[PDB]
Parts: sequence; C-alpha cells; structure tokens
Amino acid sequence: NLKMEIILTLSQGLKKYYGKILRLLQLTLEEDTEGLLEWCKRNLGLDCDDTFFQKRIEEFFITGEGHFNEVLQFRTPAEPFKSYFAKGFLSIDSGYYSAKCYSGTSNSGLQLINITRHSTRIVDTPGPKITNLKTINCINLKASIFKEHREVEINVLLPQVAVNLSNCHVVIKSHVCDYSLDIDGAVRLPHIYHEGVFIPGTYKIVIDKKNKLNDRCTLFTDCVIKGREVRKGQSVLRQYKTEIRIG
Amino acid sequence: DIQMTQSPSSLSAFVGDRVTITCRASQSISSYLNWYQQKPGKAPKLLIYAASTLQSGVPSRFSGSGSGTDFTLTISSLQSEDFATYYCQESYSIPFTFGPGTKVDIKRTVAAPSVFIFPPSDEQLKSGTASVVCLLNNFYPREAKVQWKNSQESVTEQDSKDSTYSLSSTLTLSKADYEKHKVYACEVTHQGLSSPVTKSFNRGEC
Amino acid sequence: AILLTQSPSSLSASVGDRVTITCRASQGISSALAWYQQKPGRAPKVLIYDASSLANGVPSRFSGSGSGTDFTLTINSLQPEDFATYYCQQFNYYPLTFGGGTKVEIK
Amino acid sequence: QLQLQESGPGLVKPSETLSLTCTVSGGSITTSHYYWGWIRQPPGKGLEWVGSMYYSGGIYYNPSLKGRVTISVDTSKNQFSLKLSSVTAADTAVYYCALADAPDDAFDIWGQGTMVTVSSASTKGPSVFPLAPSSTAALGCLVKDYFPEPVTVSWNSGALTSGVHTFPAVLQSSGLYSLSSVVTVPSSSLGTQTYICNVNHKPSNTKVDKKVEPKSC
Amino acid sequence: EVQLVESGGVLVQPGGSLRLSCAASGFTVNSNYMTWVRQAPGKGLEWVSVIYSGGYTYYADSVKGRFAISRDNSKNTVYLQMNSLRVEDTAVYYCARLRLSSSWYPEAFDYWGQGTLVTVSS
Repeated sequence: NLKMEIILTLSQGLKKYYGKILRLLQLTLEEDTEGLLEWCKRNLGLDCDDTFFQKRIEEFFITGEGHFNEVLQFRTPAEPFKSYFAKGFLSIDSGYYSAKCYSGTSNSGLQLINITRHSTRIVDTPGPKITNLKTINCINLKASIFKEHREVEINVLLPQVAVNLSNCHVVIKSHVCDYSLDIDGAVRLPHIYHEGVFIPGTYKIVIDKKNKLNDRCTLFTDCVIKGREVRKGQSVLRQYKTEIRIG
Repeated sequence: DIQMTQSPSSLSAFVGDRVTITCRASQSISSYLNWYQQKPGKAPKLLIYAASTLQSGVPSRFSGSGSGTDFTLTISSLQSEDFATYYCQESYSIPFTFGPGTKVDIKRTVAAPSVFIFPPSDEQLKSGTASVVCLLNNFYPREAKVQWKNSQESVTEQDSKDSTYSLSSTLTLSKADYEKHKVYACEVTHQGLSSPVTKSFNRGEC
Repeated sequence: AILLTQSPSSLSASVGDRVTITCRASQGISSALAWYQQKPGRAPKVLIYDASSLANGVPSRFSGSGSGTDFTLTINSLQPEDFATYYCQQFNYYPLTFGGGTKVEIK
Repeated sequence: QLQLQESGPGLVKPSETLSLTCTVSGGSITTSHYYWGWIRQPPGKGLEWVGSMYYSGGIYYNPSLKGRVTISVDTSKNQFSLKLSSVTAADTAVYYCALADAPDDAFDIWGQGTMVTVSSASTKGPSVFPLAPSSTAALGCLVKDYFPEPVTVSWNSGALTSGVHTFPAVLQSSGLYSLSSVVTVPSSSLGTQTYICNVNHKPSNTKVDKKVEPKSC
Repeated sequence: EVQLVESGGVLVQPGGSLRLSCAASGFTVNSNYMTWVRQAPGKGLEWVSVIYSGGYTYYADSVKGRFAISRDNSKNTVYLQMNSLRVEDTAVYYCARLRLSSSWYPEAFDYWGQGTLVTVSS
C-alpha cells in the first residue's frame, strides 16, 4: 500500500488519545485517530475502540472509584501509566484544544442530570426581548458583577436550557470540566454517555471584560419565569426569548 | 464557593427598639438573599425572599436593604414576638447555604421567681425512687441558682409574651437516702429579689 | 512503503581512514533510525539504536548525527575488524524496512 | 397553600438507614418540577444541608455526609424521600422537608420539625408522676425515664392552652431523658376543679392522661 | 547470555507450507516484542512481521496476506508459519528481539538469531 501507517510516540499518541475523548464529550468537532489504534496496542495492551472510550468516560466521571492513571484506568487498592494518581482531576489536553476535567466521586457533592429521563420543555410566553444584566430574575440565569466591574459571571442553573453565544470568547467552569469556548452558537457542554446522556448539573459562564476580544459579546437564551397558572393553580414554568448584551 | 458571615452573633434590645442585623458574602451577589426567622425548635418561616422584598404572610415591620456583597435586615420596632434566631441565605450558587444565624433576645425589667417546691409523689416511692422539684417562674434575667440542703436544671425559652423565663431543678434520691432526712428545702437567689429566699417541707408533715 | 536509501552503494576505504556513509528516507522521519553491521555468513549486529545515541558495547569509533530524514554514520578510524557491510533502518512508520545498505572496499 | 408531614422513623440503630418521607398536599409534582430539598439541624448548630433538587432535576448532596445521602422524588404519590445510609451517632438532628411553592427560589413551605435520634438504646415509654401542692398555686406532672427525645404534653386535653410551662428535657444519669411541666392556677379552683396532665410520646405506643390532686398532708 | 536459535528451515515445494521456529533463552518471549527479518541471498535485509507483548501482530505489505506470526509462553518460542510460499520466499530468515527505549518507542533489533535458510524450487 501507499499509506505508511504512522507510529506515534508516547507524547504524540497521548495527545491524540485525549483528542478522541474530547470529541466524545462533544467539546470538539474534529478528531485525529491515525496511529491511535497502534499506540494503544503497544502502550495499553488493548484496542481503543468506541466501546473502550465509552467505559473510560463513564468510569472517570461517574462510576469510577479509587485511584486513576493518566489513561483513565482505575485501581482500587518500567511500563507507562502505572502510577495511579489521586488528585481528583486530569488535564485532558489534545494539543489542539484543552479542558480540565474533574474525576467522578459518586454521590459526594453535586450530581449530574440524566437528560434521557429528563426532558423539560418550557412553554413559550410573551416577554421582554431585552433583559438588563443588573436585574435578571430568570430562574435559569444568575449574574454577578465584581468590584473591578470588568468581569461578569453568569451562573446557569438549568443546563437543559440552551444558551447561544454570539461574538464571544468565554471560559466555562463546571463541576465536570473547565474549558474556553471561542465559537458562536449554543454553549457546548460535556455529554457523558451512561445508559443515557448526562450533562453538568450546573455550569458557570465567565466573561472577561478587561480585554477587547469580548467587545459586542451578547448572550441569547430563554428566561425561565415561574408564573402561576390562571387555571387550576400551582406553578408551570414558562420561558420567553431574550437577549442580554454584555459588550 | 459562597460563604456567609453575620456581624452580631447575638443581639439584644428592648421591646420597641429599632434593631438591625447584617449578613455579608464571600463574593458579590446581586440581591438573592433569603431570611428565615426560626423560633427555636420550630420550623423556620421565610421573612424576606429578595433584598427589600417582603413575603405577603409576615408583618410590614420587617424590610430588607442593600445590594451587592452586603445586606442588612431591619425591624422598625422590635416586638416580644420577635424572639427568634435569624438566618440569612444566599441565592447565587446552589447549594443555597445558610449563614450562621443571629440570636435576638429581649431585655426586660427584673422579675423575681415565684419559687415553689413539691415533695416526691408516693407513686415514685412505690417505684422505689424519689424526686423533688424546685421551680422558678416569671423571673428575669436567667441567672439563678438552686442551692439544695446530684442536681439537674432546665430553663425554658424566653416566653413570647412574658418575655420572661421559668426554671426547674430536681434532686434525685434512693428511698433509702430519702429516709435519712427530716426536712428538705431549695434556696434560690436572683438579682430581682430583695434577699435570698427558700421554701421547704417536712417529710412527716407531708 | 517508506523508501529508505543510502549512499554510496560501495565505499572505498583503507585501514585508519576516517569515513562516513549516508542514509535517507523519502519522507520526514525524524528519529529512530538504527544501523547494523552485517558480515558474510553472520547475523547482523546493532551499532546505533537511535540517531546519535550509540548502542551499548559498540566501539566508540562510530557515531551518528543528523535530524532524522537526513542522517549519516561516521567512523573515527577504519579498524579492519569492521570491514563489513553497513545497513540502516527506520522505525518512524510501519512497515519496517531497510535500505540497500553500503559496501566498504579495502582500496 | 401546601402542607407537609415528615413522617419518618424517630429512632434507628447505628449502621441502619433512615426513610424520612414527605408527602405534599395541595398539589402534585406531576404538574411540574418544584424546587425542594432536605435541610438538617443537629442540636445546638445552624441549619445544614442534606440534599436538594433544583428545577433542573439536578440533585445536590452535601459532601460531608460522605455520599451516604440519597434523594428521591416520587411523582406517583406527591411524595419525597431520603434514604440516608450507614447512619451514625453524629447524625442526631432534626430534619425539615422543604419546597419552593413560591417565590422563585426560597423555601416557603417548611414541614414540621421531625427529628431522629441514633443510638443503641431501645425505645422506652414515659412514666408520669403527679406534682401538686400541699395546703395562687402551681400544678404540674413529672415525666421521667423516657426515650427517644420528643415527647409532648397538653393540659385538660388542650383546654388549658394558656398559663402553661414545659421544660426542655435533660439527660438522666442513666442516659434516658426526663421532663417536667407545670401550670399556674387560681387557688380557688385548686382541688375543686379537676386538672389532667396529658402526655403523648409518638415514638412509642404510650399515652397517659394523669390527674393531679392536692395531697392529704 | 540470551541467545535466539532458529531451526527447521528446509527446501519445500512451491505453494507448500512450512513452520519456522525461534526459541529464546535467558528471557521469556512474551515479555518483549519479537520480530522477523529475512534476506534474499545477495540482496539486502527485509522485514517480515512483528508480534507485540499483547499478542497483536503486524506484517510486511508483501506478506500480510500469507504469513502468520505466533508465540507460546510455555514453549518460550515464537513461530512463523507460511500459508503458501512464493518463489521469492527463499531467503535466510533471522529471528530478532525488538528493544524499546524507556519511552516505549521501538528503536533497534538486538540479540539476532543465527538465522535459518528456506528454499523453494523444483
């Protein structure tokens, strides 16, 4: 054949390994697996197929217990990756993108939401098209302004409600992974497959205003408002299209 | 991430006094404070659910104030129903964590205890045991002592209307030891009394 | 496959000469070239295990230098014990392959 | 309005499990997610979290419970549950079920302050002794050798709702609780009008309505 | 000292089958990668196949369809087996151990065996 199959060095293959995981989390849109299958066979002694990667993500973020190594393998009590860390997080860096991801710890602390069982559709309602950052009552959005006045944090409490970014350069913080997003569209969130789709329980949008690259940055999302039902009673969460200008 | 602090860990004032308690945060939060007026041992009840907005079911005497990192709860005139522990709670970052809580309690003019004493019931002796109760009631302030001539003491919470305490104290004895004494008394001393006072009974009289 | 090629095909050299041979790949391999003695009716033997890094037990007369895709092997002194044929390898890609090697000629 | 009843066990062994249950009345979670959670208070401490569920359906757990916690809603019965595992004597506390009926994120509808206590000691129904004067006067009755912590008393089956004091219980030297309660009465009524100390200890099967009467000194 | 000895090479009829072997000594073949290389007489070396410690294998493009490399832990032996020989299969075959750098990159063959000759003709 013409195609010389590449043999990846430990560092090169390790970057491609993380590159594949980041695509499965849906944080990235492209992946390079050339030579990744060989790298696993020599360094890991197993085939890094889609099934293998699914268990690594599922174990690292949810079901895994005990010490973990740089390749997301766990141990409950010469060759590489036999030093199992216990720091609680791994820096998943593919070289083209990177995200700091915190290891699962079972029911200890904030959990995740199963969007296969959960699917919250919020009925539309007329509402103000523009919302001032200084007076956000929405139940999905909480805003904090700091004394410097050139930093804004928007805490999203309903990850199920899409937030679309336009002309923004942002840093996302969550109990699952931390990363930066520089592309327009719906905020990307880590999706972990475990007998269904799981996403962060909450995430924080950090907007740095001390630089010029966030000029004209604007958020478009649904403002969830708990209004009372004219009929029957109780509370039926509604929503309305709104825009929050930051820049 | 967020944590809360309150300046008066306790505050004390007379009925009719204006009072303020403060809550401030480890970050800045844009409104999003709750306040709860827990009477001890009851379930709390929500007073205020955002800065400067009042729940419909509670008196207009309460109002919120401030913005950003620092807030205060104010009472335009404290009423003896206001004996309670007050918590702030933040609402910027799940989990909505409470402050440490400020206990507010009511100052009064002194009142001496209408001390009483009760012999052991025969039903206790029929059980092979004996007890004697010495009681203080309608007295303030709380500091009093029950000299007996091996004791436990309980003081009830400041009464929502009397603004005033009551206190109980108990001896325990075997009926064998209860046989060893002709007379029992408790002596009590309190700053509202003119002088220390005692009550007693004779075992052979009752 | 990755085309590995080497020059000169035969090398005139005499006892005590200092001399060099060249090995090259048609693509940008960067490291993991290996060089072997071979002698008539014998197994080859390694001399160089990665580019410049001399293998253990090799005579210090040999050394390697370069930047992968272009590389050379150099002799400090042609000891007649090392009249042989020299072969080079690459490990940067599968399939593994060897050049045609080089002759040395006593001249 | 809403109403709640934290109708769980008052006593469990160490290494057993709770099953605190919170029926909600006046509504049903079938209609739409309600923000709700379990709050805790051990005696002599501020309020402490157990677990929560925002309008996301995203459970929270307080990490200091070492992941022993387990929330569950149950939409079938307008109900909530908490299933704390491996309970241990440090977890002696009152617990409150709470919902946000309104407004957006404040607990308005707190239930009743149920409590659970956690030790090897068995339940032990109270015994009651009359406490009435010799020849205004006080009246009362004394409650002793009772466990677990919560016992309630009321006078004349509730008729004497005013003029009453009850004293927070204290540890007897044997580790049981004891309690006393008293009333202040016009002596013109003493003996001529009957007075009944009525005590209720839901954590056992025991109730006693004991009359008090002046002593034949 | 570790030595590799190849044996069992013979003349065989073209299209026939053959079982090369390579016994190890001083180490266990399953611990580290074993390779095969061969030379057509008067030509240079060529690579044949490799077996990883995980028992996975790779083969030269000319041979991927025809040769199987195998090993047995208990016989401490690697095997190379021919499904059908071509005339160009005549060569001396050497077994060799493959040594990784500590970075687990393959760097050089060492401890080459004494070689074995196979031939294919009328």
